[PDB]
Amino acid sequence: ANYSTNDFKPGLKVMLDSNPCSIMENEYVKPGKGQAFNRVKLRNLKTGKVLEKTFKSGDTLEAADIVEVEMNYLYNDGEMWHFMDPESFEQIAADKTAMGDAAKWLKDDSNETCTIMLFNGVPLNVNAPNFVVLKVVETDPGKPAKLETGAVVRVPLFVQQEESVRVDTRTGEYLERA
Ligand SMILES: [Cl-]
Repeated sequence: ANYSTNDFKPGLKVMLDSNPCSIMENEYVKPGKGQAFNRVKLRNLKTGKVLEKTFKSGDTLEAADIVEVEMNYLYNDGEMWHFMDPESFEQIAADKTAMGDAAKWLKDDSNETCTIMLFNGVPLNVNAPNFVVLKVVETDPGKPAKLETGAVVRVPLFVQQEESVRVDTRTGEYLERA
């Protein structure tokens, strides 16, 4: 940190063209003859895009200050989502962009444990738990259903308002009755 091609490993957090990246794939190439080099697959952490780059040995990459933390959700005010560390009791706030898709899965007062990716101490991405239990607020007698967070999902015809369902947040899909 600085890192050289020798350091490259899967999941390594590096800066590339002024963007924090995570190394997905690293492959060693020993040419005959000549300097060995690395072909690396990188995920851009701000964009989610995947990059393919070749690094000659002797190439250098600055480390990116990327850390992932588990934190409990407290509340949001429509613009900032607030989390507390259950051991440290330090608080951090994430904005709408950092929350992304996770905001629609977090119930008021749920206290869900979330995974927060921090870039230079600032939340960059947030992930909700894989599965959450949310109440159906709007649905008529599958069929569309509006959950209490405003998220919309398809539920079986038998589900009724004020009933609760378990949802897979990765796919945004109903899983089962709650
Ligand atoms: Cl369904």
